[PDB]
Amino acid sequence: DEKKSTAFQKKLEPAYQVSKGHKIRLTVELADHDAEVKWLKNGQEIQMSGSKYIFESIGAKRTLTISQCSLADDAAYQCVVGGEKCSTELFVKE
Amino acid sequence: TTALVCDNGSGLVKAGFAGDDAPRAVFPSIVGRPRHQGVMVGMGQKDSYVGDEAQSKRGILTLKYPIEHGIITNWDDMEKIWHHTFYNELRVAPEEHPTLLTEAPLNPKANREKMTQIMFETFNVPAMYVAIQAVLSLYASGRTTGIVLDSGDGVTHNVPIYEGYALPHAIMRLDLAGRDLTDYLMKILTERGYSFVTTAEREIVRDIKEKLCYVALDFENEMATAASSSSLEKSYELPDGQVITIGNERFRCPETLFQPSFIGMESAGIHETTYNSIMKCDIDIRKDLYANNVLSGGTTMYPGIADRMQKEITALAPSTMKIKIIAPPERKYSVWIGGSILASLSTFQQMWISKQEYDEAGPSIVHRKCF
Amino acid sequence: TTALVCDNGSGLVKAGFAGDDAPRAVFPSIVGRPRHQGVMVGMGQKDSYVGDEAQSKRGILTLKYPIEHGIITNWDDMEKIWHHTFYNELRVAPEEHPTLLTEAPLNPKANREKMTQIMFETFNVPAMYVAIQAVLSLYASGRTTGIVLDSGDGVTHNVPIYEGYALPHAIMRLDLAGRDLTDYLMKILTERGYSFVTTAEREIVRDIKEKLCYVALDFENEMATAASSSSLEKSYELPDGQVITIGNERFRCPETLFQPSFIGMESAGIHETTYNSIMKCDIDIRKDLYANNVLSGGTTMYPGIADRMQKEITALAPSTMKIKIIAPPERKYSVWIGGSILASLSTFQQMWISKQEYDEAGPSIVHRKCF
Amino acid sequence: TTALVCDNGSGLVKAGFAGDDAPRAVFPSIVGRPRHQGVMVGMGQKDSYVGDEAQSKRGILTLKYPIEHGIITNWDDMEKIWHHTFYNELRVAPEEHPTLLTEAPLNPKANREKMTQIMFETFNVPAMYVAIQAVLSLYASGRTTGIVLDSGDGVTHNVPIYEGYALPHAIMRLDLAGRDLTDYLMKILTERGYSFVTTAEREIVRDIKEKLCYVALDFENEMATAASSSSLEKSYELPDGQVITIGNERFRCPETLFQPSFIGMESAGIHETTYNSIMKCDIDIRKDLYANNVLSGGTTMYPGIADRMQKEITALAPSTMKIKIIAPPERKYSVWIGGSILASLSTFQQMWISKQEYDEAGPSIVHRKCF
Repeated sequence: DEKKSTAFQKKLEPAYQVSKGHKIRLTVELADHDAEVKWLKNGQEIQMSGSKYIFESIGAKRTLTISQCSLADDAAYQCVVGGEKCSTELFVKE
Repeated sequence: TTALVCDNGSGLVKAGFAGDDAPRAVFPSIVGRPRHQGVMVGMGQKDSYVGDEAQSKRGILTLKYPIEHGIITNWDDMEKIWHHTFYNELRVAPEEHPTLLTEAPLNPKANREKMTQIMFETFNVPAMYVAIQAVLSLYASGRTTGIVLDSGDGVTHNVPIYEGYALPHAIMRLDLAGRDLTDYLMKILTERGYSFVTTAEREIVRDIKEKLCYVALDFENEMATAASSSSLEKSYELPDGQVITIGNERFRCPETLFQPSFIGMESAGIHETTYNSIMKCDIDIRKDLYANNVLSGGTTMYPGIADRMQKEITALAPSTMKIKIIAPPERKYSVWIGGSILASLSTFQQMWISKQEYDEAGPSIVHRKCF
Repeated sequence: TTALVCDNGSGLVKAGFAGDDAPRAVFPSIVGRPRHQGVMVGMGQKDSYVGDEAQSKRGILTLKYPIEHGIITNWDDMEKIWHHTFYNELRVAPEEHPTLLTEAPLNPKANREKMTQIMFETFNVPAMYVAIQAVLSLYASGRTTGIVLDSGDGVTHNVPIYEGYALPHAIMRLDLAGRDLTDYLMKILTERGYSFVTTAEREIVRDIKEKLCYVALDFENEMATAASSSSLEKSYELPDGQVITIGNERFRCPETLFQPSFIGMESAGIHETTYNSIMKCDIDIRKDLYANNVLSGGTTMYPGIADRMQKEITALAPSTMKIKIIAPPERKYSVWIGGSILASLSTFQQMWISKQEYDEAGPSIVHRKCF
Repeated sequence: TTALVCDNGSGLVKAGFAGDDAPRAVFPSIVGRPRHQGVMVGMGQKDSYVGDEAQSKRGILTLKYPIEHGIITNWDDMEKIWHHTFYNELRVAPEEHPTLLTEAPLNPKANREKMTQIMFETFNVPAMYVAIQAVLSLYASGRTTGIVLDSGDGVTHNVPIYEGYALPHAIMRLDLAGRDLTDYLMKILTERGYSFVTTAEREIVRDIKEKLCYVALDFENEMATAASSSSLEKSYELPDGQVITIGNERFRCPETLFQPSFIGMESAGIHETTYNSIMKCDIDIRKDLYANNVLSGGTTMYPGIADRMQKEITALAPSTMKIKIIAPPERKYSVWIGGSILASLSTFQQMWISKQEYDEAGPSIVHRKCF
């Protein structure tokens, strides 16, 4: 039994869903209280786009909050730690 | 629900919902009583013009600012500013909306507490918060560290933060800011021949300040240039005509930020209170502060203050240390935008001063565990 | 299985598996609580920064050493040091691993017993051992005989061993060591003009101590040189700038090892407590001890302490007797490396204090036949 | 002849002849350049107002202290302070007068040597001396033993002396003193609403500090009293009017002596650096030091610091040991008065650094056999 989330204590899900003009949050947790994820999206490093992408890291645990999501934001977030990436597909749902 | 990130500001109140790029309501914080009689009967004019409606009727009003230097000096006006902000500019009743206020560092305790009384008693906000106007301009700038220079229209404060821990002692507050610079440009346009004593043209000369003025890279070289050459004599059109040609009074207004001895302010400029604010910190975190010096505030939007600031703060720092200034082109609204980051955090939900938490402990709840 | 040769140390905890050259985890034994508030919300900073993570955030922390002079004075910190050692630096659960601790001579009995309680109860090590920090630096040095001078960062003890039999009576323990030298260099850099009172720059001046300082071969000749010449004025760059030029305060910090009257310590230097430790032994084994004087410990890595030590211990010994000092260039880690020899011996397998042997006899099992 | 017992001090230079009760010339050590122009012609105002003459013209001057924290940072000002001291306040030429200077412990060597250069070269004193500012406050207090707490305006140092032998290692020097307390009361009167940024009102708030402030016996009980009751709200009249009512900011300024975490100073209060200064001494002379704890210095003249000091130093000491604090009501001038004992001794006549003894050995004569 090898449960993943090694450097993660929580990885993103396989997909999220949010309404257009609605906010969501991604939840990775890391097994280290200083390990970061890369937040990539469909293979692009999620950078904190104002408030449309918000790394709230509670100790170890990194949480990507996407404000007023739009069908633009409907896509895959790969929280890519080196060696561990969860390609959730956010489902912004208009 | 959605939280309203309000911002008292100083001469530019800005408000909008938590979850926006830019605030939805940006207007000057003026309250104008009409001085003249009104011979037309049945006109039905109000006893109090507030906000941007009083920016179009300036030649008849006695415009007043309810926030002189950070402090609110007249609460019956500031209640009208907030009432106009919620009901007319944003058109949302604050009964079902939390409200993030932003108040500068080192204000009076009675200002912050009285602000909380006006928010809970009159407007009946369910849960408001009061956050420090320099930290939000560190949220928006995307830096976890670094001294931030929030040169507001009202007051200019140089708060340092290292690794998310603000340093309380090293915070330097300077009264000199955009309002006092506008008063000094009223003082030096009289030196050319154009008189401005009425406060209604306080908005005229400030507009001159928005367009023409710039922080010069050197001062004695530019005073050696503008006294002989005529390449700096730039004109401006007033709202009636009589275009005015400002020469050496152009870079001489914003230099008072760096020479407070022009207006009799004792202190050093904000190129040295930044350095005294870094030297007040410990001698190991200074390296990140010299690299991560943030500029914010409307007064910092002069063309070339990021190079003159870097030149002077490089001339004061040890020369082996890297100097970088993070000034994104939204310097003015960076106090608001981080507020739109602040109230949108899920971890910030515990930070709200609830009304049940208010009525148990009165107005002094603000300086307890909830801030 | 593999045994972990831990080492409490004093300001430099080192740990690694039995069977390595050098320890895999070398970091200072600090625990820092953050003194300042933190205005950034949602940062999620911990209540306790430990180890080398607290060496990068020094300008915000109140760094504390849980081991003052050999003794552990705060066990709730030392548990965090060990927990950070096993789980983060080595990433091995100690349930399936024996653990070799190293504790200095002449410590309190309650220190050693309490250490055994923390190892068996909290971490649940299956079989730990506590070995004397000077004998392992005799394993690593490849000598069966000879007085060993383990001048640790915390405490300096001059244990003699002849033919593998340590002499209990002749063991001399001196509180003066690297920590107290660092406090004295804080005391004499104030004599030049550079103030160090905050413990966060305790790590700055120690780094000065690592680079600049050296044990001079004579003292009054070098004080006659550095007061007139300027060949010893060597500079150093602090992490912000303001490079400092240490002249005669360079060889004056490590001379306190040889002149304890500088800091009011009554005792003689470690060039004479070595001689009093040899004269305390019998008068026939001294010949091998004068030849086989070992130096170990981080504090002994000054440039030229092996020649000044030999000069003084030759000036005190009978001059017909050969003086040699065995100091391999791994003086600092020699306490660990012999530990990597110690737990790797097959004959040492009987020496482990098993948990079945622990629970039958409580924490006082350490001073019985198993040590 | 008569010797002048000068005293650099920190914000209160005091000077007088050896053989007096109290010093004949007590005035603040300020040097003020006039900032403004002067439109009246022929007024003949000087380029440098020094001393008490610059205390009456404060609203036009940029007052500067040439002694920041013990050290002299600007010698061209301190020469003017001494020149004004000898020629105007005492009206004696120092050619035919020895001069006793008093310099704090743990100052830079260059400060003491440069002071000797300014005394012999410029003023041409025939024989000057530099004595330690805490020992003279042990002469005046009439104690042969005991730790003395000279909390000056500039710096606060806790020197122990037993049977006339000072302990060099146990001397604790703390930068926190009356100047930094005055800066903190400038920091917390802004918390009420009264702004003080100009250094000319540095003398106003210090006068508030002289009158209103007191060291409270408990802190959380008095913060529980002044937040609810109004018995501590005491008013003060500024030199123009607008009387100010200080409540809980009264006992909160001098508490920073006992809580240095208010202003970000790392160290413990002077109720614990006294205890760490006694515990640094040997464990048999402590009994006389706990009984003979002396307080001196202007900063120690708060109403009730002798009881709060005794309460805290009794709470830290072993409770079987008698605690007594010798604080005569001339705490401020006790550094001078023992100086008037010092230069009046006939055995002190050999101690003077003569000019013949100076010119043979240069400025480094001070750290030789003559001190």
